[PDB]
Amino acid sequence: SMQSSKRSSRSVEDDKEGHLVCRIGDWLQERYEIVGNLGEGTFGKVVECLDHARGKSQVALKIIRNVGKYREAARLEINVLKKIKEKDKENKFLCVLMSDWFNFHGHMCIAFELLGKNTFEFLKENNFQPYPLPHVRHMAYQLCHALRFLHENQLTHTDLKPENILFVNSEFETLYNEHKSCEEKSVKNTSIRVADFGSATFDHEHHTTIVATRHYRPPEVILELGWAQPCDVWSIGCILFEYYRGFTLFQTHENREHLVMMEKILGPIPSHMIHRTRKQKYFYKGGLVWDENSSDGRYVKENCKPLKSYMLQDSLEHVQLFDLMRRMLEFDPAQRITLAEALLHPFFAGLTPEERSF
Ligand SMILES: O=C(O)c1ccc2cc1OCCOCCNc1ccn3ncc-2c3n1
Ligand code: NA
Ligand code: NA
Repeated sequence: SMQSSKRSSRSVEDDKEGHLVCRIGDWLQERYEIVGNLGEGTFGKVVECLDHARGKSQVALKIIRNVGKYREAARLEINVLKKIKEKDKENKFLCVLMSDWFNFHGHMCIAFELLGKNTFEFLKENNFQPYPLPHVRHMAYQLCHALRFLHENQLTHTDLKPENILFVNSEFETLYNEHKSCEEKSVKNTSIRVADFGSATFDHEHHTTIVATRHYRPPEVILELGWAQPCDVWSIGCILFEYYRGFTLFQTHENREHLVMMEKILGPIPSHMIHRTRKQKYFYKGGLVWDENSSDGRYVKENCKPLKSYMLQDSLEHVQLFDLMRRMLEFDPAQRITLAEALLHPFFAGLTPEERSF
């Protein structure tokens, strides 16, 4: 401790952007001691703290800028994290646990129990070599379990992506791959938690038009047809593909190209979704407008193949993963598999009793 807790907690000022001026060794609430930097953003900063009222246990503390639009968004996030904590008092459903929140001189602060690396960071540090199928299976099972509980409590996350899924502990072992003739990092424990509820929407609330990060965004969002819980199911199917291959299913940044890639990989969009959309400019006599011969057309033709073509092995457990991913990636959100149904899919017969029982 370079600093004393009472003195440090009262010595306070903001910068011109409305960030809290702070550094390692500072205190908040005479309770939280800053020991590391974890992230910065337009919203504020994230620091690692020791919680001196709970045995110096480690927390991630979000410190939101002293700016009204960020303060208000944080207040809405806190109200969602409160409703989740209230419905899962014993944390069986694998959501990040908000341990505390407070207003620090205009800065909204949100504490979470400290976890390991996110699932994107781990993949990146493994040179984008994919997770082995048993790890994909256990992670898929935890995602279905976590989001089924939110969905059955009238909530949709809307922004599921590998960066928002955190390992409880990301320590790995280094195994040598016979087939790759080169070494792979294998996480020792595949237990995960779902983070980032700042976009989560209840059934009765106003639904923003464009939700989810591009790669994880479903066709009903792109076509502006309305969205609900099935939006999260599509995102999970994209995430599973990415854990299994190490690259994104939809490598695009434009709506028309994205819908074309969905057709190349998944088959035709249902005609009723095309009929209903305002985005008629994407279509001609009911078909997507697309030049197969342009530079983008040649890229998509070479790179975007039917989903089953991406299987790495053709044993039944690989067939079962691909069947479940195809059901998560149904175009029509009303026919898309629900997470209550996904938990009964035969893919999950391959779990160990320990993985199944949590
Ligand atoms: O928004 C949430 O719900 C959220 C929940 C938990 C954590 C962070 C969060 O958001 C801030 C992300 O930026 C910091 C990234 N690094 C780390 C590192 C270790 N942990 N352990 C928990 C979190 C964490 N974040
Ligand atoms: Na201070
Ligand atoms: Na909802």
